[PDB]
Amino acid sequence: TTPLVHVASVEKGRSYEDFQKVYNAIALKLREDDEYDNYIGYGPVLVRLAWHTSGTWDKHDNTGGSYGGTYRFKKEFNDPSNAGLQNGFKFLEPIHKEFPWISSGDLFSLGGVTAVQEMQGPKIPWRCGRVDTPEDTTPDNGRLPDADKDADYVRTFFQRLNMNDREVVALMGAHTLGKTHLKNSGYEGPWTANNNVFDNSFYLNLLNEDWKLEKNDANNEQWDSKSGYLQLPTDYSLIQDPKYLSIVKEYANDQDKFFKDFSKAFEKLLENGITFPKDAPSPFIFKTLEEQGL
Ligand code: HEM
Ligand SMILES: [K+]
Repeated sequence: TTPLVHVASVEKGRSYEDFQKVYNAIALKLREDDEYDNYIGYGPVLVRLAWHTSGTWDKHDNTGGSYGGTYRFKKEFNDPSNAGLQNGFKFLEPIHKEFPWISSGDLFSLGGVTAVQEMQGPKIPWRCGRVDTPEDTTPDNGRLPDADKDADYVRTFFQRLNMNDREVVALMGAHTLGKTHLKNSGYEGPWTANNNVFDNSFYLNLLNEDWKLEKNDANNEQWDSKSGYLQLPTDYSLIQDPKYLSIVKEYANDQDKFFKDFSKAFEKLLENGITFPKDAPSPFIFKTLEEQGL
């Protein structure tokens, strides 16, 4: 079937102020529900939700992507690759109830942007206009990446999302957040100790820790450090491949560069597949609760 064009359509009469309110509600709930996942907070899972709801995109036919907000449908909601994201969706339920006018795609992506910024990460410009599409537009499972592969797999996988080497290495840096949960993915352990703080620790740990390829309780291999951290085979491939290695070293030695590159790559990820009218509003850059004195 001929590829569909998804034109961003601003929620009727809404502007920057309306979305800053949604951002604020999400940020305030992030601060309030601090006990989740042994006090890590919902920050990490919201970022992963934003990425998985966007990562189903296929540049070849524009199927999948953040536009339709199809994660709300069971086929995608139950994707084995999305195990654990239900926690992020449940967190957003009261937010959507208070602001019923925002589309699901805008909420899922804004959730990721809000989480990154509130966790002291870079500012990430965000554009509104995603429109909910029917259940039959939900992409089949299997479009998200496996974690037991090598650099070649990673490089090829991300080409479907139109991401180059630099974009891939920067995006993977999001693993500086949260952790793996055996029950969800068959992997257990965090990548960093300050896992609700967005920084370049993921790269520093990958480069400086002494890693051992071990098997976890799910019989899957993962690199472990005596410090109590892990690196998935796909994460570790970033230092096995010489092209990826150079970029990993770059980010480990330049916090600002990582922030700038991650911001661009993350916005791109969240906007893939969307056509923005020439007269659409400019991207929004939301103030953090801290910047607002809230
Ligand atoms: C080769 C690519 C990638 C693979 C194979 C991968 C794999 C995984 C796995 C296995 C988990 C653990 C899930 C769980 O058990 O709860 C995870 C968590 C996470 N991933 Fe990735 N990931 C990849 C890329 C990315 C990217 C590009 C982002 C976003 C920019 C990202 C953000 C996250 C976050 C924030 C978490 C933590 C979730 C939490 O703590 O609840 N991942 N990923
Ligand atoms: K961190």
